[PDB]
Amino acid sequence: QFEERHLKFLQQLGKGNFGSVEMCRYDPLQDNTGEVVAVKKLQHSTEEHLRDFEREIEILKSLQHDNIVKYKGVCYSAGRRNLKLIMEYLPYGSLRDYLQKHKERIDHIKLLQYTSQICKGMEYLGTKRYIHRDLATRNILVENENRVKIGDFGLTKVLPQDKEYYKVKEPGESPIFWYAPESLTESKFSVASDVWSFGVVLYELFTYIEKSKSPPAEFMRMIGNDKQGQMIVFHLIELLKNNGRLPRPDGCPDEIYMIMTECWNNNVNQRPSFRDLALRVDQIRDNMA
Ligand SMILES: CCS(=O)(=O)N1CC(CC#N)(n2cc(-c3ncnc4[nH]ccc34)cn2)C1
Repeated sequence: QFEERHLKFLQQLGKGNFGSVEMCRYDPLQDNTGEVVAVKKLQHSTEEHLRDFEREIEILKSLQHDNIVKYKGVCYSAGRRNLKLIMEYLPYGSLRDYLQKHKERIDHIKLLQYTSQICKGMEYLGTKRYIHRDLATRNILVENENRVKIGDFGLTKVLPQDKEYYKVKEPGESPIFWYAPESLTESKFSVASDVWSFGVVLYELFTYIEKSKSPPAEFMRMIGNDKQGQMIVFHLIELLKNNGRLPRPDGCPDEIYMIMTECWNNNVNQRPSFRDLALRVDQIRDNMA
């Protein structure tokens, strides 16, 4: 539904290997009245990455929720080459950058509002049997000061109809410091591993994205900054197997840290549900108010 000739590039909003997102104006009348949109494209579009991208687009189109970024459409040139995903543009960028840049004005009650919205989005995913696999504040977007949305679904998988986990090992770097132990050891991803990652997101929020307090920084100190290459993963596994954990962030109340530590249960089946997480967070919010 979008013609590429009418997409006007404004700036880059994000870039990894395999993908990037741009701020563009969609201006079919060419009179500078069109709306600004976000445009995701692949960076090294192998056929495998293209099939994954088409599945990612279908997943996002199937999702309709206040805390999930809105699908708008697709754009392609020359037959169907250089597929692009069109999404609503959210003006405050990623929650990671937003929180870092406005930490002095964002209090704990606001952090818990964001936490509750992220839980509701994840519960919605879970009802569709979708496993996100990449939950992190860098993949959460800020629509306004009172509303956040899960913003990227590049790694999201649909569970088989007969199993409660999905096994996958992607070649390349993996956000291992957000991964549940069974995801590190067995490449097993589930609603429960998303819950483990959600605990890491909650940690991130209460660190306010302070430099040396990031999960990678804290875990690398705990295993020794000398560890190199593959040993990193091995040592992380051993650390988590012995119940090594990220510390309580400065100023974090004990009850919030306790939500984190319960998400970080080595026993997959004893981690809370996203509905229970939302319930506990919302009760704490109400107590604070
Ligand atoms: C895999 C690296 S990436 O470039 O594809 N990636 C997605 C990313 C993280 C998230 N979410 N990103 C999205 C935006 C963004 N900003 C403003 N409005 C928006 N609408 C839809 C996306 C969006 C900014 N960064 C950075």
